[PDB]
Amino acid sequence: ALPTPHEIRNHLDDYVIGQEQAKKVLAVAVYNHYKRLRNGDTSNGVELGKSNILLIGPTGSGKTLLAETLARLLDVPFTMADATTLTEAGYVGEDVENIIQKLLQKSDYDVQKAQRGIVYIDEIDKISRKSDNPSITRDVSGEGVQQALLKLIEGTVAAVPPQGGRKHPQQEFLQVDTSKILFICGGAFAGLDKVISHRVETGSGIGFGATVKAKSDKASEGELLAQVEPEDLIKFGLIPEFIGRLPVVATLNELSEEALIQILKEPKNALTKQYQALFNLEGVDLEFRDEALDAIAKKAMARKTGARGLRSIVEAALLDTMYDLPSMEDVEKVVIDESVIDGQSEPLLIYG
Amino acid sequence: SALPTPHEIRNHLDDYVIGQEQAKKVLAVAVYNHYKRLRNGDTSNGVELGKSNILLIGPTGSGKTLLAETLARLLDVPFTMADATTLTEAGYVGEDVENIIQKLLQKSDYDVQKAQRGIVYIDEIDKISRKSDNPSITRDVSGEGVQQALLKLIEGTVAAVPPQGGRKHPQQEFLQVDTSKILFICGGAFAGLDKVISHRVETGSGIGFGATVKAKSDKASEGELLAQVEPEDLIKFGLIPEFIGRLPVVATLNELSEEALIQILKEPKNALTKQYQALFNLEGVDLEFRDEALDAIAKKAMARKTGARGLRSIVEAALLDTMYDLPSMEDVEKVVIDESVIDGQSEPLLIYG
Amino acid sequence: LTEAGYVGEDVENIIQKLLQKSDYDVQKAQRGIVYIDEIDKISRKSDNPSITRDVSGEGVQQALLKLIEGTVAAVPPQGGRKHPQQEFLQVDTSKILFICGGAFAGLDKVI
Amino acid sequence: LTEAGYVGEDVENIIQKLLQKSDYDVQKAQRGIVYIDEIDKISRKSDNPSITRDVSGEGVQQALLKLIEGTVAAVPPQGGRKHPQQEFLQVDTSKILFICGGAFAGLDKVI
Amino acid sequence: LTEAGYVGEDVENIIQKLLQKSDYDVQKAQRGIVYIDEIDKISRKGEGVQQALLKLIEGTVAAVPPQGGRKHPQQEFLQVDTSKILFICGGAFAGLDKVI
Amino acid sequence: LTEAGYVGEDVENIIQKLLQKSDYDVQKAQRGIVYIDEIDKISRKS
Amino acid sequence: MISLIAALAVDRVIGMENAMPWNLPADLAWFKRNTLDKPVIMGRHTWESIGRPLPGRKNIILSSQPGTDDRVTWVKSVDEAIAACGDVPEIMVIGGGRVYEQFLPKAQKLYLTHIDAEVEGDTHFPDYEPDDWESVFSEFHDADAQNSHSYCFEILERRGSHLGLIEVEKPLYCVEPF
Amino acid sequence: LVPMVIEQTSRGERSFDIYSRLLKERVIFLTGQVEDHMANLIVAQMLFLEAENPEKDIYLYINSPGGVITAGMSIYDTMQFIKPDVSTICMGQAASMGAFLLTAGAKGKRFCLPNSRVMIHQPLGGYQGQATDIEIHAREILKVKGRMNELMALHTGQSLEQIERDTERDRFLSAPEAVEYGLVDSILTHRN
Ligand SMILES: CN(Cc1cnc2nc(N)nc(N)c2n1)c1ccc(C(=O)N[C@@H](CCC(=O)O)C(=O)O)cc1
Ligand SMILES: Nc1ncnc2c1ncn2[C@@H]1O[C@H](COP(=O)(O)OP(=O)(O)OP(=O)(O)O)[C@@H](O)[C@H]1O
Ligand SMILES: Nc1ncnc2c1ncn2[C@@H]1O[C@H](COP(=O)(O)OP(=O)(O)OP(=O)(O)O)[C@@H](O)[C@H]1O
Ligand SMILES: [Mg+2]
Ligand SMILES: [Mg+2]
Repeated sequence: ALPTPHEIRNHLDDYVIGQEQAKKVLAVAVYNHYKRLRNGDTSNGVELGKSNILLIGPTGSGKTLLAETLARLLDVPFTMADATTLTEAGYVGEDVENIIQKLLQKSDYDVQKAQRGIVYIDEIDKISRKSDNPSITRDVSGEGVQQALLKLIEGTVAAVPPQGGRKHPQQEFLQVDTSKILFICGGAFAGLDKVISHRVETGSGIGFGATVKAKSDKASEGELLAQVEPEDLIKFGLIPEFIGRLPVVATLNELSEEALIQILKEPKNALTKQYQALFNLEGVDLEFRDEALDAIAKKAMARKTGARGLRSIVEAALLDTMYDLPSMEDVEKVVIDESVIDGQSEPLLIYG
Repeated sequence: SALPTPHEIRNHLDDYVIGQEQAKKVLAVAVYNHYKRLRNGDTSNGVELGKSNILLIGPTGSGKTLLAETLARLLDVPFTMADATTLTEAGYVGEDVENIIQKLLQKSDYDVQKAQRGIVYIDEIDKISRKSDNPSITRDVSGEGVQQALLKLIEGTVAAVPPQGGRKHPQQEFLQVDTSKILFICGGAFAGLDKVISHRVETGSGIGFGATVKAKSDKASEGELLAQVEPEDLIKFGLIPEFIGRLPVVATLNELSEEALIQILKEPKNALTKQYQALFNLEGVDLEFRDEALDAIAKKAMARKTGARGLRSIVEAALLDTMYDLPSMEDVEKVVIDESVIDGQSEPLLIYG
Repeated sequence: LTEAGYVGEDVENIIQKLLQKSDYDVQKAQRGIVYIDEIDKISRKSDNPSITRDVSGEGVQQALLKLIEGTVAAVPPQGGRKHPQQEFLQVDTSKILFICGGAFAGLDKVI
Repeated sequence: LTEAGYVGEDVENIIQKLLQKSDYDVQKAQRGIVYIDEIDKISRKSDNPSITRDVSGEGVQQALLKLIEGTVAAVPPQGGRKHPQQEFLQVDTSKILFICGGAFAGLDKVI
Repeated sequence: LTEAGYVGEDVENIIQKLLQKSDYDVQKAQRGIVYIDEIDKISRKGEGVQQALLKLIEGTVAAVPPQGGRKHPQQEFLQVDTSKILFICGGAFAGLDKVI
Repeated sequence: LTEAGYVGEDVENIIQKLLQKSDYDVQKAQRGIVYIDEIDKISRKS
Repeated sequence: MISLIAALAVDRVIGMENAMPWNLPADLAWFKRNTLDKPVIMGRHTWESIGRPLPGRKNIILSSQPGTDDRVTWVKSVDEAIAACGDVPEIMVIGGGRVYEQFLPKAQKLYLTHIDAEVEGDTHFPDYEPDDWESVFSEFHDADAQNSHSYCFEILERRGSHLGLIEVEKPLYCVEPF
Repeated sequence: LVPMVIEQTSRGERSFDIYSRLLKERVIFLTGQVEDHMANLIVAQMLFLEAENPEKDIYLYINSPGGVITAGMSIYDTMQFIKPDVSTICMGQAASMGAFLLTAGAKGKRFCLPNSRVMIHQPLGGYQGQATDIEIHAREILKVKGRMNELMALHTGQSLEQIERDTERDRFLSAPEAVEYGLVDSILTHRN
């Protein structure tokens, strides 16, 4: 039988760490989509609709990771896109219809399979117009792409170019309905926190009755992002029509030191495991002390780049080691301690 | 012919659309007036009557597209929906307005008569408004370039009929059914027009004791401003004056109210409440929506400013947690949603069974 | 380089160059190295308000985010012998090491 | 000349004019001399803070850093009898002398 | 007219109009008499527009967009030497009388 | 109306609109009149 | 969705009426490959050079005169010809100069084959500048036994490119009591 | 000399005087003797702020020792006329006009620093001339006293009789004592 949201969440926890809301939203969406496909006979007068998600989270949170993780377990055709390449129709840039073409290729030209798929339009925050104010020039890559997608999210018949997908000998426009295709958008929306603060926090001024926080008690990006409303997204530069087609708005939370520590070893393809593979394929063991992981997390948080910061800190700590060790002989293991992460000491190589 | 009257079709449009009384009348009167000329063609009348091309201007989630779709169901003439965001100037790689007529022929079943009696709903007409202030280097291949092409179709051109269905033989059956006898309905939300209209009707404010200072709540909504729209406002928005002139009747929708939103939740054939109940019953659980919750949901949706679409957001959120654990837990018969759940202070009670 | 939909170049031509060197061998090109010089000239003029699209600055940064990390680029099938008539070659950029470079004149003051 | 992606001209035109005089022979064009007049008009107007993007000034200076030194430029399709368009003639500007003349009105005071 | 990089019509455009009147010919255009006008009012505090024209008037080859009679068959953009065109630049210098 | 045989509307269309009106007779065509309107809009203050 | 597949030679000397001055088999292969299973609008002059009906294609000769054959579709106007193709996803124009000149303004793609051989043809392809034609596919071959001279292929799509703006600022001016 | 400060905005940095900078934050200063010239200046500021945002409160600081009554009745009428609530903060001293303009603030938005002093007395005047004119001027000053006494009773909550018995002679009230009469509502001691 179909898998339950709990089961799906488990598969999404092997790779992601610390995003409970996004995992539930995506799980029910997939669950609903699965039953909306199984129940194709429509044994009710109602014509069951679809809800599109809009992942709004900070950098290095797991937006793209979740999308990739989903494609591993699901069976229906899944595709990924990039809003930076898409442009309005009639320009050198890519066309929105190309998305369906890529979905058809993964569906093996089975329109029925493609007609019920899941799309992931990434970098949806880059097509946001400068502001709600009118655009003096044609925003080919901005508004243009938004206005072009409006029909695709609610549903329409797209004329994919002939001889597409798997079918090579075809000379007739194939038709695919976009009314049952779950479009999961996603962006970083850098600068939205300020817009939200201007609404959720007012009174800031000079005087005895004004408000001052000193940035210690001020709300964090995650806290502010969890209060996002359509009015804010409009100011950020998303036309109201586009927001309407994205009812569900799931917000990710800025990873914490505790979460970063778990991401270094718990995930399926955790950072630590990646490096151990390198040292191991050459013939040397690698291990990280628990105290080291804690130190790395503190440094990464200061970089303000999310989980990406970890890779930088790790590469530096083992830079010299990875430069001289390939020539070293009679070495079997390396040990990274807290001292190495701060530079006071150098990794102790166990000779043998 | 002309069996249904404007009142009749209005009663048919109310089954799917809740509200927009003036819009329904305009769409009804125009459709009936255009149909009467179609009954007899020229009606052996010397004077030439003007067309009734409609211009639907309403907020997001008001029912613009819904009206066109439901109207097509009760109509018999061919109806083809076109999106103005995919149409480009002639020659470029994007679609051309000419294929709109071709699509109509497919729906018309290649019947020249039916073809010249169809209705063409051109959605998103507000996305082609020329904005670039004297570029002088590039081409508006998605703006003014398309507005001029549309003028030709609504003001007359040839629509040569090829024998698409019948096996193409060396025979020319093209009689050129002029497109002037086609009712063009152009929709669009015209986001920003309210500001334009405000300036023209702006009373003007001062600083003294005799000035007109009004609070934000004391101002007028886009619905009220849109109702007072005039052709001059559409030109400032970026529409050719000749283009708007071809569309004499403008139907202005009004932002849905709490009452209208409450009705949309249960009255419509495929309302949200019924949609969620269907999937909840597909699993084997009954869904019950208290009337108190319905008004609460409407209050929140009114603030999202996304029209009827806001309803799906509020509902999906409230049931997120439930829909996550419900498919796994057993011994559950019914679920009841109360006002407290919507606010977020309570958890939906379950009728264990 | 310039944002998509503008007269300038695009971030996909970089793969074309890499392809030519690899002799249009997608497998070889997928495991290549790239060096983007002058990466300090596409910097965003943060002091200006976000009122215009920096097709030369921030526009190019937003386009490389998925390239430097990994995507499926669509390059024109151009070359001496190209079997796909119009089936744009798909190249994965998840194994292509990018080595940016810039002079960053003025960064010393910021620090 | 202006930065890429704008209404003005591009720095690659300079190499196109050199082909018109070289009978569209890249080999010969790669061993020619150039003279860029009015090089004092592409200088920052004491705009060290870099408030906005000087597409006509600093922007042009940032585009010549590799043309004056050497790079494989993408010459516009053609201005002669070349039939194809995508050819995008590739010329190496690493053996092309580059003279630059200006008036530098005001430099006398600075000195 | 305006400098390069701006929305304002470029100086090269004047060469286009000149060739059109020439009926797609070089000999005639080479023996043509262009007449710039309203030279005043583009002076200092303007300077940029006067810098571009400063070269055209004293000889410069310019790419003539190939459009017109048979879309100008010549594939070399019908270049034309601007060192033989008599530039009769006029204008009503309002105020010069006082300066003098 | 826009630049003749360039970006925008083609002015040549106007001389063709009256060509059929003149039954493809150059004589009658020359005797025709072209009523241009809304010229105050395209006037500069480009 | 019209196309104008041709075999343009130096200085765009199509030479369609007069028998092909090169007879390159490869050029015909490119033609065949990109024109099979789709309608092929042509001209009466071009139809007199091939003679036999092209197999697998909906031949549509645009001849003002009445139809002389019954194995190919016959049209007598440009507007009806495009309609006569139907709703096919891509149309190919193979007619001579007159045909090309009439369909080019409404053409989206161009399947050009640039032959290097120089001939004094009387008919020529229309002029097409390159800024508005964004190439997609290009192939370069070399002269061989069957192909007297070299032959290059190319495909283009009409697509527009936008340009940035001046990015002007709004200066402020302060006023004091005196 | 008034120091000049800079304010960073999206358009750029602008230099304004300290008082003008605070005006942008809806802060009006009432310092020194009250007269027609300074009264009109405050009236203009109140009207200007109302147009900018008729829903945001206005703060009026009061460090004045008193002044002309007529000058202070214009400010009072202007505060009661405009829609936004006008908050009043006593800073150091508040005499008859200052205290009358301190209790006239919006209910719930009146403040008095911990070491501030408030003094309330009856109107002062005088006239030299014929007996007939003295009577005319005497009756008018007695109407202003009754009128001002009634307005204070309305804004403080005390009975008119008490106000008459407490304003006959100078009455000094500390911040804690003002809260018990009604001239102010709360006392600001720290940010939080
Ligand atoms: C005279 N002529 C016109 C001709 C020739 N080459 C072209 N080449 C191109 N690229 N485009 C054209 N328009 C074109 N037209 C010809 C000559 C032969 C065939 C022909 O016999 N075609 C075969 C293919 C060749 C074969 O196998 O015999 C077919 O099946 O269509 C067609 C057109
Ligand atoms: N919660 C997490 N668990 C595991 N890995 C994570 C997590 N968050 C980020 N990562 C790491 O970050 C990378 C994924 O980046 P992510 O999907 O967050 O893109 P993004 O930064 O959100 O996109 P953008 O750059 O547009 O903001 C992966 O390499 C992964 O190792
Ligand atoms: N008056 C109404 N009665 C019933 N349902 C409505 C009404 N208005 C909106 N809806 C709901 O909104 C959805 C359709 O919205 P619609 O397409 O009419 O908005 P729109 O005005 O076309 O938006 P846009 O201006 O962005 O195109 C349907 O799911 C429908 O249930
Ligand atoms: Mg990402
Ligand atoms: Mg709609």
